[PDB]
This record gives sequence, C-alpha cells and structure tokens, in this order.
Amino acid sequence: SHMQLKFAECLEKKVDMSKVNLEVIKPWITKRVTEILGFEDDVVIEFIFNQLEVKNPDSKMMQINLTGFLNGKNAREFMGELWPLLLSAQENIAGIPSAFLELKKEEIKQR
Repeated sequence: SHMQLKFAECLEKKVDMSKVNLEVIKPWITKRVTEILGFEDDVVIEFIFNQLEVKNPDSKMMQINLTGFLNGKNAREFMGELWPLLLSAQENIAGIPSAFLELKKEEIKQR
C-alpha cells in the first residue's frame, strides 16, 4: 500500500472482468485519469490496468492508488463512475457498458 485512505461504498458492488470488458474502459479510465489531472499518467493507469487485468479487482486498491495521484475526491468520483461502468458492462454480453452502447464517440489516444 502506497497511501491508505477512505473510499466509497458503491466500490463494494464488486465486478467481474471475466464477464465485462475492461479494455473498453482502458480509454475511459485512461481518459478519466488523464482528464482528472490533465496529463496521461502511468502509475495510476497501470494500477487500474493491472487491477483490471484480473477477474476480481480491488476497488479499494484502485481508489487508494488513485488517491495517491488524484486529489482524493476525484478518486471517489472516478471509481464511482468506472466501478459502476463495469456493473452495467457485466450486465451486457460483450461486456460493454451502456455508456458506449447508447452514446458513441471516437477513440483518441497518443503516445
């Protein structure tokens, strides 16, 4: 643990990457984390990516790790937006959240 702190409750909704696609959240998370500060991180991204690379990520560690870079409040809001994103994704078939199903947008990404 890099930095201990408090998290949200919705983070206790658990998830299942084996059911939902995390890759579809890579740009969402990467964009979120990037937008959170304004620049493309890596340590925070890796944390989510590495964590989202499992079948059962620890939102606690996610928010805890995020808080290590974020302001702390953004971590709670971020997790309460991505954690739920998977919740809906895990409810899909392709493991995609309605955020992408309904809405739609290009995929921006740079080095």
